[PDB]
Amino acid sequence: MNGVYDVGGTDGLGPINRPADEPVFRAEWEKVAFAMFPATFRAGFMGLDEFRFGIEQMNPAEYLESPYYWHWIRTYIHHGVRTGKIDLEELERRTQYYRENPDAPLPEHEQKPELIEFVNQAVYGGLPASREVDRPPKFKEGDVVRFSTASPKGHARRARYVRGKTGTVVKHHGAYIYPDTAGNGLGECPEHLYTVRFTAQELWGPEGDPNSSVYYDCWEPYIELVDT
Amino acid sequence: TENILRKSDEEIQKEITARVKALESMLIEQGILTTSMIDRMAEIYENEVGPHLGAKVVVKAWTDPEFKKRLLADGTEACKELGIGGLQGEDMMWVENTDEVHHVVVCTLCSCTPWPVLGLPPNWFKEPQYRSRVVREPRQLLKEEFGFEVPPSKEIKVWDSSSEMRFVVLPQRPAGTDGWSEEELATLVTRESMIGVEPAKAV
Ligand SMILES: [Co+2]
Repeated sequence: MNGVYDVGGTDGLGPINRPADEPVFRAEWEKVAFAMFPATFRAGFMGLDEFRFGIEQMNPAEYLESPYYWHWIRTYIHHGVRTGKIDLEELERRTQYYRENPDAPLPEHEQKPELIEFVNQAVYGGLPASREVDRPPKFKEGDVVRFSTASPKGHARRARYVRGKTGTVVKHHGAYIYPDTAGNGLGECPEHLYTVRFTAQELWGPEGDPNSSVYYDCWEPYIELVDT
Repeated sequence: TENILRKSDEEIQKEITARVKALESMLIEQGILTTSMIDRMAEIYENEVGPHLGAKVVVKAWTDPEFKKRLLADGTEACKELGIGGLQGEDMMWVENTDEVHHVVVCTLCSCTPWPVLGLPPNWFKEPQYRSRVVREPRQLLKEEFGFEVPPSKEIKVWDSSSEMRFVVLPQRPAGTDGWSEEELATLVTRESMIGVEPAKAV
């Protein structure tokens, strides 16, 4: 989608805010927000691509100035409601409850060794998105390609700043989960992945740095051959 | 930036805290979230996974020409040689800074970073300001924000990680470090140097 979150090339966002040093977690709620990722993932709330699509659908004004982990909370709620795993009304009631009683306890619950097992496995083993497909790569290093001007209303990794732009294939990485299907609940439908180089002049015209290039990853459907 | 419509940070934090505790209570009752799970994820990234891991890779590459070749050939496999890898770092491609080229990494579409070698990213890396500007005016941004001046003649390659492939910068080894031990060299490697917004520490 043509969301505001697709900020590459946007002007006027202001100077960078960078403290000399900062903690990994600035508040206890952030630790919770962070841990809910593997939790909801394991529970089937969503996959990684869908997770991103939920954040992309946020109120732009809220997204631009809210704490990063709040974005995570919004996507959890988004998918909880989508999958019917979260009752919005109950959530609203509990939110008010904890507003008035911030130190009230959390629900009694039993600890689960399998959840710790999941965490360690995911952290150290990872969640590889690489996949094997039957079709060979359509493009190769050195090919000159043009990025699609399609504008899907659903999830996709098509930054507006590279659309319709011409670049050169730098490397073929093999096939991976395809965002355009995965992020929209349509499955992994793996596609070959390539890193493509675009000069700054191609991307920004005369205002671009005369000696700079941007490397952007493109799934096969995103690009079409110009020159082999 | 100022926004006359925005509540105070204190009020924002109070509201979020309540909303998160409420959501947490529900996930807990569903049996998919527990306090030990929360504490474990937090301890891993507060004390176990950090940029010190990336530094180990960098110093080995600086002192082992062959490892360096393997690193640039296949980042994920090379790092596994040191027991380094995992969540959000399943696919890594390292790019080397030279006298002719400087690399800088960004995730304009969100905030992706190779956690296994850099740990969770600082907030500025995930925010709109850096993400929007770095692909458009990398040279000025590096100078203005990080006091890092990259000569006009030196090419700046900006890597926008739009896929699961994670790009990591192998900074040039600072001069005056001949024969230094891996431990001594590591003191010069920073998270910033592996993102490309700063070179490794001088001297
Ligand atoms: Co991202």
